[PDB]
Amino acid sequence: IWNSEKKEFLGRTGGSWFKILLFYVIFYGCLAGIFIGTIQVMLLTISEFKPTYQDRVAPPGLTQIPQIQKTEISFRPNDPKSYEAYVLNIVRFLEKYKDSAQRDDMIFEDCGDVPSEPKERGDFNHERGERKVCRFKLEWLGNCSGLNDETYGYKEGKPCIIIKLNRVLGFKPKPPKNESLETYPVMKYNPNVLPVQCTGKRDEDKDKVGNVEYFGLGNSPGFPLQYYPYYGKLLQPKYLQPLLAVQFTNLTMDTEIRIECKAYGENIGYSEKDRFQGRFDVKIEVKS
Amino acid sequence: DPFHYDYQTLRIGGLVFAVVLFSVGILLILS
Amino acid sequence: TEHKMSVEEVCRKYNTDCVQGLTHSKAQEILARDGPNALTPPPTTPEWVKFCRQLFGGFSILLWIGAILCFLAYGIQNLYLGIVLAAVVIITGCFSYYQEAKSSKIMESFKNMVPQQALVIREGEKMQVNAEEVVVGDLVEIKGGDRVPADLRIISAHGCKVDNSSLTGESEPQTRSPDCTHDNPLETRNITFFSTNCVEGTARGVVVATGDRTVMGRTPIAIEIEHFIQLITGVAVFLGVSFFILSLILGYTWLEAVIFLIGIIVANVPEGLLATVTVCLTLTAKRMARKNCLVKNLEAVETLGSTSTICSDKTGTLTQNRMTVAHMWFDNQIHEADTTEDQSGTSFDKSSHTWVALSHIAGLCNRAVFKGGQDNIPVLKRDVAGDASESALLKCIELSSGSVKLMRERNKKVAEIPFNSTNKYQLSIHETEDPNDNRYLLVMKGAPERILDRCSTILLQGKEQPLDEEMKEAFQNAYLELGGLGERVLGFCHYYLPEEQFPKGFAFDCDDVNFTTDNLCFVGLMSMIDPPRAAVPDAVGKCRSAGIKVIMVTGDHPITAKAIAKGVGIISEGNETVEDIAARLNIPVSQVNPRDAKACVIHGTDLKDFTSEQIDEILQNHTEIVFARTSPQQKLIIVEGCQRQGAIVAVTGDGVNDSPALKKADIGVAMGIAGSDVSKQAADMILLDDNFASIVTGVEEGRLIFDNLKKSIAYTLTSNIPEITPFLLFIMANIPLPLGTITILCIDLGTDMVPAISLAYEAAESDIMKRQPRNPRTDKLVNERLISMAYGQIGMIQALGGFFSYFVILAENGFLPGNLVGIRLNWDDRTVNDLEDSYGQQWTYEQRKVVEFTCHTAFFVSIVVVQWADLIICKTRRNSVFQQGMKNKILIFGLFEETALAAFLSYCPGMDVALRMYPLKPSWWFCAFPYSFLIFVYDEIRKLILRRNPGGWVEKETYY
Repeated sequence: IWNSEKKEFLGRTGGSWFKILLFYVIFYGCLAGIFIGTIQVMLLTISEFKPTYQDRVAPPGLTQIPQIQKTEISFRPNDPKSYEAYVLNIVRFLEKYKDSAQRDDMIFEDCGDVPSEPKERGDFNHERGERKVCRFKLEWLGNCSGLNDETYGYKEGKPCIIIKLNRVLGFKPKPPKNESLETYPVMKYNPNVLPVQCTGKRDEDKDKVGNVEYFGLGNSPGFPLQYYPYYGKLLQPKYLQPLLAVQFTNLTMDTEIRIECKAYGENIGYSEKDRFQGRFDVKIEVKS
Repeated sequence: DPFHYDYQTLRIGGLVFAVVLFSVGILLILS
Repeated sequence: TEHKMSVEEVCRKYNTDCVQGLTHSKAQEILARDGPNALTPPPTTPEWVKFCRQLFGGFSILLWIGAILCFLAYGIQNLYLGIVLAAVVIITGCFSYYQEAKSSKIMESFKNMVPQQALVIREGEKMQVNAEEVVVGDLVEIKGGDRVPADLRIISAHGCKVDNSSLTGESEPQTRSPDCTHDNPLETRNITFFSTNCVEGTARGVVVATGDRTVMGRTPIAIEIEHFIQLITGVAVFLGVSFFILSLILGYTWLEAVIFLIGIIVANVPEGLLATVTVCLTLTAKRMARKNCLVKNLEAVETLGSTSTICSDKTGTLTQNRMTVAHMWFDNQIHEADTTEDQSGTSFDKSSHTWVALSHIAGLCNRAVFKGGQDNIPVLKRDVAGDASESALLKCIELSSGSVKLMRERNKKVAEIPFNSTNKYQLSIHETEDPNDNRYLLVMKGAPERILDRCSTILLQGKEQPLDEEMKEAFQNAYLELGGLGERVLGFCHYYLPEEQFPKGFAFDCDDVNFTTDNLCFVGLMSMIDPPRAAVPDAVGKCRSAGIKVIMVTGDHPITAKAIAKGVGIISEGNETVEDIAARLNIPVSQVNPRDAKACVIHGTDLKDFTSEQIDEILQNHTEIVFARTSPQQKLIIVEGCQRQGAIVAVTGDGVNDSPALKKADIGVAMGIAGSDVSKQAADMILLDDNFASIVTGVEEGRLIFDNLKKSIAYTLTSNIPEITPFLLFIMANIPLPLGTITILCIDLGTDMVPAISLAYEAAESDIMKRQPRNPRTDKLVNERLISMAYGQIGMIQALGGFFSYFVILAENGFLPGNLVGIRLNWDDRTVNDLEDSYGQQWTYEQRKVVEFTCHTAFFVSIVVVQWADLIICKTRRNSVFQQGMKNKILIFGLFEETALAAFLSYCPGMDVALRMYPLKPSWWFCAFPYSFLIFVYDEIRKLILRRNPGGWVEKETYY
């Protein structure tokens, strides 16, 4: 703390203060040139089309598009201001699914209107150009009774829980290869789908768990398989992944309901630690 | 298939590599 | 309580004899009854209280309380926080105890390295038994400079003073006497209190109380390191709370912020730096004690590496003190002593009365009675326990005399007077062998000049002819000739008192010298050699190249002192004093310029008249100084004057009149085989042998600490930057956290705290004794050149090594380095279960964290890998690995064990749930190899340039 330590008559805690600054600039500059060199060389061994490892991406997780803070959907079907946040997220996500954006111009293609076999567009190389993606029509979701091209949870019912599967590069999901499984859809058929079901958390919750109504391609609960495998952002920009709208019609007002939606399959696997892998949970309650 | 990795084989191989190094250390100070 | 009554009723009180004492057998009957003669030590802890005094005790009890709460909270439903707190206290507690239970087992071993002796008389015979083996009955003979073994009742005092200095605390020595003076035992004269030192004189007493029923039975480095730890701990706490508040601003649920708080505090402080410093000093103290070099304090180990001057004495230290006669001068004849069992050569006549006359004086004053049964052993090798000069005189004479025991028994004594190093007189009376001349004998230990001033008539071929004016010149000529051979001449005078003036029944005294001795008769002088020790010239040569100014303080003639100093090497070849220059050109010394002479020989009496300025200029002007025939008071004079110019002086002494010198000096050196108890207890150092080659090796050992302690600090501070940099870029650059908290606990409390001990077993470098001593004021253990190397050069290279592993794993799993900046907001968001990587894939929250926790494990392994080269380059700071070798097997053990620990935490099943450590692929173990090879290559070049041009810019700003 002595004043006679910062400048006696030569300099501030050292002479000319220069041969240290020059050394570190050269030392750190040379050191930063070795870090950049090793990073660049590591990037030569990394493929530009597929990741080196994909084991950490387990069977892809299942997510619902309304981004909810605590996996809960609480609102009142009377005051409009309660559900601005819930319906604005859906509108933002579906702006890429509108028909006005899915022009061909050698990007999109008129894909099948019935669940078809997975489409192999070639090897994951640059020998071929970009890949044409199957187009998804927003009218495939719809509503039982309401407006045209509606993405709102109005006084009647609840917002359409749009269910999507996380994209995995070069992933071909396999539906269960049997009959009379844990799912019992009216239009049940093994190929070209991937069964999902939004059941209740508990037998207490399954009581008046509602009439879960699904709105997917082919009017069957699942993901059509002709949109797989995903070929990556570089090869397939503006890739329109399949959606699955779930609309709840009759549920107990002023009662917290816990809904567990699964996605059965052979490739699909579940984990006890990751609650979003293969399945997901959501709590929805409307206030009187 | 690039979606499964042979874990529980790296565990056995890695733990062997740990025992080999650990045993050599004991066989070095006692000498 | 036996001073009031007489000796005969207390001598029989213990079945003791006033002369014979007890028998050799009766001691064991009462030794096994009373027990050993020692005090009662305080009760010892059962070794488990001290273990729990560091884990649960102290300021760390809050972490134990905090650890329990986290475990219960996880039990009723967080687990990460419990393990961190549990691991911090257990690892730190079990390390601070291992390095404390190790030093204690060493520091306690010095209490028995050198025992305590006592002179006991039993069955009319004396022996040096252990002080603990003293019964409450026997007879013990205490001597000046020794300590009493037990409570005594003086039965035969001989003018002795006992310095109590323990009960009243006064340093004044009370005189002792066998006659009762006071009724109170605290102020009597018969009773000598236990645990006190007899300064002067001698006495003999009967033990009356032993053991419990007695009167008495009823460092700068550790400061600088401790100061530096507090300085760096303040920054850690300041940075910890700064990042604890900042994390809460971004929002981290208040538990992820406490885990951040522990990871910042631990990553910035050396968690075991103080424990290594304490054990390193104790390790050398044990290492220094294997060599004949014992230290009392632990501060003397800290010192003795900064020594700048050693003020040793000639007899005993630099010489064996085993003298042999080699030349004589008598009757104006030069002589050469030849010694053989057959007496070949016949260099002198063996019939003159001069030989027997000069033998009758020295042969009777030898207190060494020869052991029975050594007659078969040749009398030349028959060991004599007495004054070395008189022993050599006897060995010269005993080759001629036939019956020595009869010779000793023929004549007796009347009274003996204690000897002094300054008075230099020991007067005794012996009956003349001639029956007609009923006279007595005189013995005096004087210099030839003193006896010449005391004698006026010389003996030549029988009669005391008067001296001649040419005889004195011849005397000085022969004196210089014999002193030029490095031998000391002796002057001993024996005279016969006048028969009429000295009656046949006179009982004279001893304190008042009323003995007529001036202008007596003398024959001639005899010279004897005291050869230096085997390894003394090597030690003196080492001191010259190590910047140690060795000063020799002897007690003989200046000519002999100069000859011996030249012989050992104190006066190096190429230097000469002013008298040597004057004699070379035959010029008076008074006109000789004193600047071309770097050596001086100072007379003892001439030293008394010097002022402080004179002594100071003498010390500052000469580089090879010796002191001739000086007294230990003058030794104190040099010790006070030598350290007035900022020198760390290490003076040696054995006599009782050396305590002020041994206390004033920075280091006090005593003698284990020839030193008195007063000097042995007033000094900071005991030489197990009186070699003076063990002081220099002790200096080397004390010098080796400051090197190995510096190396073990650079290694433990290097791993600080790689443990604190990840959190800096985690917030500043907004990237996923590249280093966890238990991962920090492994780098800081693991592969850095423990392997630093292995650097304390390194050997001395090639220039340990070839550089100037360090200044204990302007040289610090931790300096700007060491922080600039650990925190700025090697710490940065290690940090980049860990960061490379962080980018390799993330890139190989999808997240290329290009789009990792700014992803921290969504990466740590628990609600974003569709985060997009660079390939378009989507990740759930718990799928990214597995990849992130794999980066944490690889960061730990990479830091371990780059610490292989960090520990190798810390072995030497001036030498090279290829010219030093991998000799110690503890450093290699540390390398092979810290790697096994790293390969166990990642690959043991179940560690991914508790410690959040995940297995890593074999390709990821080699990511830090390019940077590990860079540390070894960069430091080898730096230590190569630094050797080529000493004193350059590299040594000025990087030689830590």
